Amino acid sequence: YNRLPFPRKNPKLPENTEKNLVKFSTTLLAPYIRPKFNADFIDNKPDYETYIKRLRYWRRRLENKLDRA
Amino acid sequence: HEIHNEFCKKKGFDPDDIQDFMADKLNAAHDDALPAPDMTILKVEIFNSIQTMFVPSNVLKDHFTSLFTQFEDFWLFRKQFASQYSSFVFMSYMMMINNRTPHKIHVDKTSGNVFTLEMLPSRFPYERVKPLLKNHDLS
Repeated sequence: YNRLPFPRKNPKLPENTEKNLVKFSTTLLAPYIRPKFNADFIDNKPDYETYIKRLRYWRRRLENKLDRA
Repeated sequence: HEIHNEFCKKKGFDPDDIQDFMADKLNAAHDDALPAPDMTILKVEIFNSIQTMFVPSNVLKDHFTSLFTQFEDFWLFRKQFASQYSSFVFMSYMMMINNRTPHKIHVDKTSGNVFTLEMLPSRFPYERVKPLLKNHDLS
């Protein structure tokens, strides 16, 4: 996002990042991670703003989960 | 990076707000009726706005004074941190290793010893980028 993709009016994801994350979704854990991880790139959540917001939300929730271990 | 995150979360921030602030203030000047086509002056003024609004330049020193229960310990820690950071800067300077972000620099809070991980040198494919010449000083 800081590589100056555009002058950033309302950007969109490249196709290689989306194909990399749909590869990583099949290389994820099968039963319970995938139906929630897939619900965050099918519904046009990648637009370089809600994608990063989703990743920050998931990172914070995962760090609280791993800190309550 | 851990010390920076503790300082940011001790106040009402989180350090991705710095990226949001620089992105918003860098994107608010690309618009029409150009107030700053020069990126350097705008980058310097948002650097000063980050250093004043968000993270002052006394965070690391205040964290390490609050860390030790005596000033003898902080003074000896700083005396060893300066020498170990000098050795780290030499190991980063010689062999041309890459960007030393603050999550790649580790510090021992009982000695002052500084080390780093990801000690990968930077090899550029060009022979074209050089202040020195191409032909005479090296063949």
